[PDB]
Amino acid sequence: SDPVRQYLHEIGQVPLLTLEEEVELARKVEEGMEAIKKLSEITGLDPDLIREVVRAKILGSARVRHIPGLKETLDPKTVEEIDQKLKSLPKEHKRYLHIAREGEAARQHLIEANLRLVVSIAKKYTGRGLSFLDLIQEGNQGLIRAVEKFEYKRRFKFSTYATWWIRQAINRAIADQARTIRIPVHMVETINKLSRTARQLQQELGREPTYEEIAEAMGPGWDAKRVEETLKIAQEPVSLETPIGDEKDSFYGDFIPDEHLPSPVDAATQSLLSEELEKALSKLSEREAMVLKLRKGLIDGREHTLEEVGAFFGVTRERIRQIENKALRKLKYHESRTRKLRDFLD
Amino acid sequence: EAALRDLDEEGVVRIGAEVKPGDILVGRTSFKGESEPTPEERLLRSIFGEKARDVKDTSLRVPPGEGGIVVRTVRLRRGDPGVELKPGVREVVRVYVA
Amino acid sequence: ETFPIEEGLVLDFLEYRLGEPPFPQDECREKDLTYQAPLYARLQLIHKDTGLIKEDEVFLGHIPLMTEDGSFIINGADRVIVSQIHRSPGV
Amino acid sequence: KARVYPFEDDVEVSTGDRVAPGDVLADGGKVKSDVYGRVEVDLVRNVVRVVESYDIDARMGAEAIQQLLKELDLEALEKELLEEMKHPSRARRAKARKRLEVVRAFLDSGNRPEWMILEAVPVLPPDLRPMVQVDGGRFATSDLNDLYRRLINRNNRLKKLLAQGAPEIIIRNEKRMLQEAVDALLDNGRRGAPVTNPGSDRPLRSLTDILSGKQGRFRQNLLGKRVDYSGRSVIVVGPQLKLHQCGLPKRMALELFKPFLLKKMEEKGIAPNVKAARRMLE
Amino acid sequence: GKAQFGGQRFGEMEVWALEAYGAAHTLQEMLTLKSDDIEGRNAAYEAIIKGEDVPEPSVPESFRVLVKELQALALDVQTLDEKDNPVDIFEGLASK
Amino acid sequence: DQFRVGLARLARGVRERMLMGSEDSLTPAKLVNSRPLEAAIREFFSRSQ
Amino acid sequence: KEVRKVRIALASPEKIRSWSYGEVEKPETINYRTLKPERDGLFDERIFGPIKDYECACGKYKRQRFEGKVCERCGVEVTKSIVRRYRMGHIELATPAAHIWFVKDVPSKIGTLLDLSATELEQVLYFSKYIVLDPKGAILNGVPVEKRQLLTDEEYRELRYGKQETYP
DNA sequence: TGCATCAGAGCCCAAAA
DNA sequence: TATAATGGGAGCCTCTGATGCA
Ligand SMILES: [Zn+2]
Repeated sequence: SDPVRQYLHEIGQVPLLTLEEEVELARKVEEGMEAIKKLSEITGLDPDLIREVVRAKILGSARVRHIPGLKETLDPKTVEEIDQKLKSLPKEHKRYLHIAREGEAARQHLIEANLRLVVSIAKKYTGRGLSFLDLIQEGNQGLIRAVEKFEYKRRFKFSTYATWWIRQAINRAIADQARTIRIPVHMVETINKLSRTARQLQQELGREPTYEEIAEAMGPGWDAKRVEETLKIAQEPVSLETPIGDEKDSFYGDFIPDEHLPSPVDAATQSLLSEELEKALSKLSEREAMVLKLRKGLIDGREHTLEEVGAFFGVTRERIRQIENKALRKLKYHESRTRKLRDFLD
Repeated sequence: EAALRDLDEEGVVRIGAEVKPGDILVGRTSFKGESEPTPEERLLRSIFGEKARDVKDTSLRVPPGEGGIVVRTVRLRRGDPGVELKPGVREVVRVYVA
Repeated sequence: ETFPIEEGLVLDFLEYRLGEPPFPQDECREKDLTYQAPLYARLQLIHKDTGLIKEDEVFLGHIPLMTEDGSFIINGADRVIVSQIHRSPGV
Repeated sequence: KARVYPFEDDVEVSTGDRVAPGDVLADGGKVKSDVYGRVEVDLVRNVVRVVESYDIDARMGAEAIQQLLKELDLEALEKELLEEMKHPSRARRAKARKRLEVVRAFLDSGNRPEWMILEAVPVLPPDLRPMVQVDGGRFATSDLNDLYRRLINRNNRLKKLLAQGAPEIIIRNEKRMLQEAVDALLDNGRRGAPVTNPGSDRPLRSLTDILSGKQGRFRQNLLGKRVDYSGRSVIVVGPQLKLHQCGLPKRMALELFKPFLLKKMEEKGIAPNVKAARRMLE
Repeated sequence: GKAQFGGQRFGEMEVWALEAYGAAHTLQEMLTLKSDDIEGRNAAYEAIIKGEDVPEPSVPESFRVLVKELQALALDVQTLDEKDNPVDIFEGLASK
Repeated sequence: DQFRVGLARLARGVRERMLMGSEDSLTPAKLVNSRPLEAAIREFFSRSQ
Repeated sequence: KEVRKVRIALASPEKIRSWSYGEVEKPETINYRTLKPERDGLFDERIFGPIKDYECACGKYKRQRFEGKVCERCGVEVTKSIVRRYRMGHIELATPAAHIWFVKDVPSKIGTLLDLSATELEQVLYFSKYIVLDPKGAILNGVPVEKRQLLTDEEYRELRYGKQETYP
């Protein structure tokens, strides 16, 4: 009933490794990867493609899926085909298949046996914007990375290497997923630096620092303007569903007008303007109404240069400017006489 | 100029002025939305021969039913002694109407 | 109640002090400021293994001050903290 | 628990293969398996172990449930339940009835039971969960975006863990996390702890919350609405009124009828046209 | 609210009053031209400033919101005519 | 009461910092983060009922 | 035509995909610098429609009478912005997920069809217990495994992986 | 089979903020 | 990218109907 408690119980069913067991699994994993490289040489087949086939057979029929990197769609037909090329190897070659198979198995066990380590690291990162289980899963992701890169020859225990990768994975997740507006990981680093810096400055100064004081503390390149710009980018949005006083009766979003959809008055006004504009353009020639529409964008919305408008009507860049001026002149004359367009000037 | 009569050089309504609904308290301009020059407005502006301004009138006005005598104005910019505003805010003006 | 904070590192509480307000009451209302005092706490860090003692007065932030008439100024606005009736602890 | 099959020559299986009694193991068919099990190929001991175990298909989650839902012939289950409707026991007849009513519901309607399990999750149009810049240039956004974000993150992580062949513990934790994430989006708080934004106790508002309740879509915006051409003021007694009359303040009436007043201002010369009339009223 | 230049809330109980009076067109105005019917409210303003009578209303936008919110819940909501053929209240905009 | 809550939270950060840091160079200023405390009081005064 | 009836029915995964104008592949919302929507994110203009009327995202096709064009560069249809209230997206789950209404609304509809209690349906959906599709001749404690039987983790592993043991 | 136990369902309007 | 590190942490009313029990 409690998703954390459940996961913790499952984690506790895989016994921790002895130093011997730990070294053995790590050793088998390293040997298996070397075998996959070797099997690549023999066959002339993609090392990654081979690895997925080996891994497919260990995990079982349960998990079979397309892999983004594989050039061929990976389905039981192809893994049987490729597995049969592997089962066609001579005894001294076919043994590398057995090595690879046993490698994947040990990889699985090594990961499963270190899962409690991730939990003990992840529990320390709560409250930074990721849920506990989310932190556990990203931490687990780092543990997988760690198992593939671990070099057992160095005689260091596994926990030593994993912890680096697990910490790295959790910190990347927090930087990547914690914000509704996503921020580049490096920019988050600068923001966090500014926080630490400002908090230090407030601890010596007995008050919150100004923008200028932070710029000093940040070193060269930083002025007060830049501290302010950085804080602006770092602002997180607020919920439209934020309650507003009263009781449980109103939402913050209910007080926000909609500026996009026109109000009845605004919509009406813009429509009437288009129709009155067309009325005046029908009093011109077809060519001089099109010239104006093309120059001011009442077509595509962009204002064409004289060279482009001239090229569409076949005239000189000076000519299209001229027919525009008599168009505006005829237009200007009709306006002082008929007073149609006066009210739209606001 | 009738509309701006009671605003000082800086755009703030003068102390002692009587303000009625619709009157400008603080004049303010905002840069037009990036869509802004509608093609309809481009042709209209062209007819009267007035370039469409880059900024729009966002001035603070007296709401319906309110108004009175201006008894105070407070103006706070960024970069003046003693004042630091929330990030992004250049200046804040407060007008007290009695 | 909170101190001492144990593990061989142990942090113990000595005493706290409240400074004077950075701005007077009227000024806070003008500037949308909270009328408040800086709070500091004298703490001594002890290493139970080594015996090493580093002692310092750390700044804990500000605490809002009540005016003479029993109210507060919080972000420039005057506020009242209403007493709350409830069931007394006991058996 | 394994059978030991020593081999002199090459072995035809490999570690991880599953095997039934009689399958050829090594040495061109000479040695074969006596039991059901999982093949473990020992190159040191020069023996093929087969660990006794079955090819059983057993699953967890909505994937298992979806299969069982697909494997329903509703006509057949109707027959079974019809036979049950004759049983002497009062409780027995009742239980077959409740079941039979859901079955018949699906039968008449044309809905397949497996649709109660989601594969593609719909995404609401953005303007109904907006991200808007408020007055200060600050952003205000609907809770649904965070609920969707949780879902997408966990789904993508699930895709990655699957492609990299993580152990079942990792995949199971991830899958159960994925179900909970869909749950929060559709009806948050229904099962388990309500998902909240960080540093707030406020449950995020899910689709179910939007639809239902006093503040929900039906009662707030559908069976009732805020309206135009409306006003409010303090009431005062009007003894001089005839029964069909009320006193209406002129300033109220000018706003409520404003469009009508603009047109009438055009008939009379008070303004050149409707646009100028409105500008005069500002 | 007055500060937003708001309209008055015509709530559940107010609709009942209009229902008990049998004022179907008055009520329909409240539900459409005077609220969230976008085409309707736009058309009504233009008609009033032109001296024409207000036009027949269209679908209230908050019903469309309700439909899309039910689609987000994996429920298919279909408007039908008397022949049980689908009627499209989005006028082709949401269908490929 | 709100002060006490913020103080308990501040202690969590302190205890957590007394492990991951340097066992040699640590002051009380490096060990104590007051943000949890400031927030509890700021929360009470601004948003309490 | 006049609306005389409103039907409500379940939606297939196929139908949910037929509504959808695109898959939302990223938790991103809008870009922190440009404030424009992130491609493939929740606000993406390539999926739900243009933010501005008859204007594509990059602004190659900016005017009317181009209704229906989809800009090759930015991928956005030139149409009315009102469509961002209408067009649905979708997320393709890597594993099916139950719609909680059909799980937690008692008596459960899924549970009722399959003769599964509230506890049993919980245990399968939330990964507490296995359910058997094909026993393939399994036996546990002397009795054959029957289809639609619930197995614990310990029970499944003994069946699936065997009962090996290590003694220190 | 008839009784108990628990999970889930509701709990005034408008106004204001 | 390498000393070793391996299982979390918290809490404040009535009716109706299904579910689990002699
Ligand atoms: Zn484009």
